[PDB]
Amino acid sequence: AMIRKYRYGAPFDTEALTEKIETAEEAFPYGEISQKEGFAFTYIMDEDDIVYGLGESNRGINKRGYCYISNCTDDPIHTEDKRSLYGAHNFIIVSGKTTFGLFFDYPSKLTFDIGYTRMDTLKVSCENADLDIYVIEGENAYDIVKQFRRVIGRSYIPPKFAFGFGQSRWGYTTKEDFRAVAKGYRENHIPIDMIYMDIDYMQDFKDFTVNEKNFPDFPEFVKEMKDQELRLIPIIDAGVKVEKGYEVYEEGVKNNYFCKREDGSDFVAAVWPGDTHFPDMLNPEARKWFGDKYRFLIDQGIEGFWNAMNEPAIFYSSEGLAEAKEFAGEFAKDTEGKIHPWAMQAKMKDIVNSPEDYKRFYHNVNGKKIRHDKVHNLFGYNMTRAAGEAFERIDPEKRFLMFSRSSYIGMHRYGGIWMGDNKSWWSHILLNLKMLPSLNMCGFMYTGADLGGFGDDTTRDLLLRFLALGVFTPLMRDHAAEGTREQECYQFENIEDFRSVINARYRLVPYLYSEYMKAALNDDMYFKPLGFVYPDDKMAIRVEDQLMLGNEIMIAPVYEQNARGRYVYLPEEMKFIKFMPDGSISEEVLEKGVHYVDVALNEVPLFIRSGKCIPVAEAAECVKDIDTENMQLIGYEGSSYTLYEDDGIHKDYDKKENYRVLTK
Amino acid sequence: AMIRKYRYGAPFDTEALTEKIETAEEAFPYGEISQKEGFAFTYIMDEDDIVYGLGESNRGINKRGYCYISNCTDDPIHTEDKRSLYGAHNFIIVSGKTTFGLFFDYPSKLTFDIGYTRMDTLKVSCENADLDIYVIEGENAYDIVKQFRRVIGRSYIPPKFAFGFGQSRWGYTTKEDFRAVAKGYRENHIPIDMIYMDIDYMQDFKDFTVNEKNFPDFPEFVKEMKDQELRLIPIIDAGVKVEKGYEVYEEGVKNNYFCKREDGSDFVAAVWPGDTHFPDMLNPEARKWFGDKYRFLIDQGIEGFWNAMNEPAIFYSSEGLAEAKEFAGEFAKDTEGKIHPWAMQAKMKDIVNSPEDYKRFYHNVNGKKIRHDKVHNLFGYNMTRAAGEAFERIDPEKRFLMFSRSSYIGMHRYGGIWMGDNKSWWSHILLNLKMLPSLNMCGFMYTGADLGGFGDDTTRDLLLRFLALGVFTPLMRDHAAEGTREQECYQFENIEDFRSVINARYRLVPYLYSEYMKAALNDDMYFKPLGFVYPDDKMAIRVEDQLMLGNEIMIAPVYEQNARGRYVYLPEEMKFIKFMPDGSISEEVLEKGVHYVDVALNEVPLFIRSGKCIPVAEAAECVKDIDTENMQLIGYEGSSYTLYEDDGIHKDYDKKENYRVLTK
Ligand SMILES: OC[C@H]1O[C@H](OC[C@H]2O[C@@H](O)[C@H](O)[C@@H](O)[C@@H]2O)[C@H](O)[C@@H](O)[C@@H]1O
Ligand SMILES: OC[C@H]1O[C@@H](O)[C@H](O)[C@@H](O)[C@@H]1O
Repeated sequence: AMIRKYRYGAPFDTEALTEKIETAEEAFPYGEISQKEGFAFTYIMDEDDIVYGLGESNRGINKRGYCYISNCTDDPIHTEDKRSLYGAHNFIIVSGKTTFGLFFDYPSKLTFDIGYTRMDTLKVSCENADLDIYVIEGENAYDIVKQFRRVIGRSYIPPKFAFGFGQSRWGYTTKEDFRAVAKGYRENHIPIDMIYMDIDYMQDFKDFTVNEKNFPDFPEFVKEMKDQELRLIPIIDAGVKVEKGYEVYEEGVKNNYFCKREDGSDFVAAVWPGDTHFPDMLNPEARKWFGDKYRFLIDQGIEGFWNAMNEPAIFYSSEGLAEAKEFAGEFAKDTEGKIHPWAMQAKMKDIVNSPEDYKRFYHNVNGKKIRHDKVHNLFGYNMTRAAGEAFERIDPEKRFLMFSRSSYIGMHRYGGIWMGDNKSWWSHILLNLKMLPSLNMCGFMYTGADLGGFGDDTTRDLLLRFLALGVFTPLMRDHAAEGTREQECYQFENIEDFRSVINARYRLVPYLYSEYMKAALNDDMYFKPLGFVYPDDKMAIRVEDQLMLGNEIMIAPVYEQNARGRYVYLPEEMKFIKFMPDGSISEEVLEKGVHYVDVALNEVPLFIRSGKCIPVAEAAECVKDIDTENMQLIGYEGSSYTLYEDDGIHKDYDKKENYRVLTK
Repeated sequence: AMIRKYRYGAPFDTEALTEKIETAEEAFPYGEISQKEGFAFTYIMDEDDIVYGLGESNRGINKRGYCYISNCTDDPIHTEDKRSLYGAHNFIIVSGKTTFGLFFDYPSKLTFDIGYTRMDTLKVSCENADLDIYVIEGENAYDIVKQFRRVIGRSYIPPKFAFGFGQSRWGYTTKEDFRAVAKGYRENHIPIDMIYMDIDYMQDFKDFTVNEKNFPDFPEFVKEMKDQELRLIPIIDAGVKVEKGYEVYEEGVKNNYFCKREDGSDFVAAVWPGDTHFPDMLNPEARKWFGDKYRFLIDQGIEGFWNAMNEPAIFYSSEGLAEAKEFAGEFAKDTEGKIHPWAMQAKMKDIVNSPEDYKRFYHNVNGKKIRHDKVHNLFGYNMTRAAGEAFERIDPEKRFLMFSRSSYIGMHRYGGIWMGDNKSWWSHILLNLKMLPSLNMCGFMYTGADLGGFGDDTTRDLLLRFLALGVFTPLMRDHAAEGTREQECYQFENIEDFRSVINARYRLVPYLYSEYMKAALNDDMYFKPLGFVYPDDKMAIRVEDQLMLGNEIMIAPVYEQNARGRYVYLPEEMKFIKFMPDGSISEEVLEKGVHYVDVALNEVPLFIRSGKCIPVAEAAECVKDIDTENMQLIGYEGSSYTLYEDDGIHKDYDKKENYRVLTK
């Protein structure tokens, strides 16, 4: 009654929903459907409508006034013009006088023209009319989001250590590199739980190998780190290296587990190893084979992983390379100025992540071949699903850390996502903030961005402000590209400021983890737009640089360089709280309305809502050492908080022993 | 006395200053000077210091927290990481407990590490200790800037028609193209005074020609437009096409007016026309010759010009093309994967605006040969100088519209600048805003940005917001790149809103013109940071998204997509004014403090200071038709305003009849 499914043509089964909804019979209940030019849904919005959703996509929380195309794309330059990033999250809510949610279950290129062409017109369109459209009804947008969260299945739940702080760099290669990271944090008493291992840890970029010269006793080294409460989190990519003798490659060939050209040859895509093949993520037996290979790492002590390049990213194909070389030969011989350097330049760019390559290979789904572009947005999803389903077979009682770059709705059951290759730009703090609630609407709660900025060179103050937002995001990882200025906390003067900010994270871990688990187990949102909590406050509904967290707090990060504070709007009385660098917590009651608040570079702010409180632990240097027996309670007198707490390792969620009421 | 000059080595004479300052012989008064590896000035800032200046450079009004390299560079992607744009404006003010200004008079690559390396450290460095450093003392930053304005000479002053609205696009080619722009504005009663003619109006991109097929009788087409109060503003580029029979080329070759390679041959750089030569802008005889060629256009009724590619931009040189072809040949025949596509791609990138090419040509300076890289930052400056000096020769009493892309301090006397190739990004509204006061500090008052965003695709709301900031910038011009979504005001629905917004411009022209003229004639600022007007207010000094204009008003544009208002800080009581879509003017007294103000898309807001007022004309569709006889005064009863007005055409600036005192 509250969700209806409208079927068009013969849709590929994405497995996004875990609940079966019957196909509806009536006319489509909103706007107009046309099949003249492929498929197009057209809706005239009211002037005051706000459009929420789209998970990981560009720009802001209110999606009105631009174009967004669902088409998982490896693009490391997240500027305002960009229409497609890594995630295809096809859920939107029109919120206004007439309110409703739509989920377009369609696995290929889907274009949301949300007031781009004409301010009052929403147009969603695709090439083929083979899809299911879920219409979700409800009193308000938050109600609709919650009904959607129910039908898509419970969100991935990480192990508790994954609520600590993590440090990654594309470049850590040797034991010395990793030991220097360990020392730089530990000797400076800066809290940390995780060090990420990027591609250089493998033998020549081969999946499910480790470099034999650098790590001849990898299990010893994993334990060396683990004994210090540092969990190594290695990367796995989609491309399996073409190499004679390499068992992952031999088996994929012999057993037909790779994506193939139409003629049945194994399709070649160059990535880090050079020539690779792509496991056929849409073939259940190839999925199981690939997933089971994680055993190689789990058996050495590894308790978490991350996946990149799973769009799948393609540096070039063999076809593209040959074309590019042919064109280069012509340009080289050109003595008549007919081939301009810009055309040579365009061809070199065109061979990367080419739409032509995405039509050159196929998925074998139970004997039936489907051209990749027709199901492009399912690849990363199904790669992460291969890993999650494997973890269940390998150790069903245990939570593993898992997150991915590319994703589609349904993947949120098996892994988190990080926001991909961002930049050391102040505008990317705000971008990180704004994606959060949208990711929550689509079931992806375990999420975060590369703190300090992945690409380009950070500054001390930019990294501090990034970190102060990261305090609140379930994934809190400082990560960086090769060639960039080093951005570990210990690379800067006055390291005490970094200690202070990260201490605030650890002091809030019990609260944050508790809210995560409550949200996940109840199909609810960890971050929410203000309008979800204050539906009747016309000013609240349009705030976009603050977020509600749980039912107790609101966050409002500073994202302007040189700012000593920022403006906020409080839709009710709250206590303005800051974690101070001397270890103390300042508190000030602020009334409903507009305020300017002072927030220094080494201070972490939040607001506790009227009639609420939160527990705050003493600072500890790893998750395991956090003392949750004797936590102080901050907020309003006479209020109470329900703390969710478990062993953070296993899957025993239902128990009454997991909850205790704390009373201020 | 409050300015001293410190000379190192044998500086090249840039002519930035018009006032002579004696060489100081005492100790350098601030920080430390090193000559150990080229030149470095190093200063330890107090934690509260603000650093102003740097004219057109990246990021914010307070320059602390990043690295700025003065190195005029053709880069059309103005993202936060960029260290060099088009402008080389070597003037900064340290403002705090200790306050002083520095102008670094040096014509080559100059690095300002302003808290990038260490937050507390300002370091300014260059490869050769051959420069003058001017140290300016004063009570505060505003006083230091006025002293600098005096010594660099009076800023360029435009004709009054240049305070209308202007429209341009890379693509307008034929007479019908221009007629349709004219028709699109005039038939919808949208005020306009100027249409810009980009490179397609030339015959095959040849400077100082006109496409004689499309314009058989150009003077009559100029008149056709002028009778409608529409003045065509044609572009001229740095590169003169290599073509036998083309007079400009033949004259430059014959008389050795082009920049030469080391062997004496005329240096070849490819730009729009394919092969070109650059006029030797540092050679006085070459400057006079090139500047004299503007006669070709003036004689046909043209009253204004713009200059681009004056860095000078180089798509490739003959040397660089040959290197890239040789590389391409190697790539093409590579079978063993030794030459990666990304290397090929990097070579093609490397040949554009190449540091190597800037070392391949020379200027003939009064007989002395100087390698171009040594004086790189003077080229665009001298090209605009050439136009300006020729105008004074052609008609000394007439003001011409003139602005350029690249510049160096000194150029501000001969023309304005526009802010180059920006983007249809919301963040570029704020970038347009922030650059303004900094440009004023450096003498560049006639400035503005491409309204709506030059590159990428705009949206209706973004254009309206850019325009509402355009209302206040001396250059108010909607301009777009080829291939972009069309962004003339008539391309959008509900064009009344576009009328309303531009109407506000024309209603304020008498005031804005008045303030520009008073400022220009007195070596003062048109736009000021709040800290210049309210130096004792610790809140005001840190505001960057509001500016003071003149002595009467404050501006505070909306720059967030979907926003229906914004936060503002008023350092004193002001009247919050809005030009309303129906032609009325709303008025609200707001006290000193933090406020949220509602500004709809089709409303243009401003604030009138306590005890001040401004004259407001009735709306008119061109500058010539504005009725200034009995303008309405808006603001505080009992205040007065001094109105400057002249004929707008000539240079009769020192008349007492020019000033009229208006009392509310
Ligand atoms: O494993 C290294 C790196 O991979 C991913 O980012 C890789 C990219 O590098 C670029 O320079 C390229 O321009 C992008 O298009 C790439 O995908 C991953 O996102 C990152 O976290 C890893 O460190
Ligand atoms: O203004 C012309 C501009 O066009 C853009 O397409 C180029 O990439 C810039 O480098 C160039 O100067």
